[PDB]
Amino acid sequence: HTPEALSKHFIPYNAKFLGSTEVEQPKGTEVVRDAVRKLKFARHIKKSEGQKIPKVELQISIYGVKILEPKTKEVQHNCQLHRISFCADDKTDKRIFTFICKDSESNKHLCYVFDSEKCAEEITLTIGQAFDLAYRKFLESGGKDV
Amino acid sequence: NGYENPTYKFFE
Repeated sequence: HTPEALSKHFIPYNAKFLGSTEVEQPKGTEVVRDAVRKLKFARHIKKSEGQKIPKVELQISIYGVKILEPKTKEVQHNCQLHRISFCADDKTDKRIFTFICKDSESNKHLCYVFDSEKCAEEITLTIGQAFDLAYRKFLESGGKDV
Repeated sequence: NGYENPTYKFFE
């Protein structure tokens, strides 16, 4: 969408949240594919336990990705954009998309995996655009701020 | 189709 929406507000999206899992690297196709597979395996196990995966709302902006409980609108994760190293869609499953965020708590890389019926590609592009705008602001401040 | 965040490296 426009700069202004990402820059001045946020873009909301609905998704299902398969979870997050620790990875060894901040990027890479293999890394994310191994994570998505791990979390698909876990989800399948959980479904055999009678569990649904949770629905979440994502708010994407130049400041980050907020993961909300969609009914309460209560923030469950705030992934500051400058701690997100990589975002990708899954070339062999349209609905899957992911990002890698370096954890506040632990120094570990966490890959967050999600499912969107219609918007996976669009969501991934939106986070890419956020990266682009935030980096341009960063350069224009001569490397400073937050 | 993936994107690296250029800003990341400077905040680590």
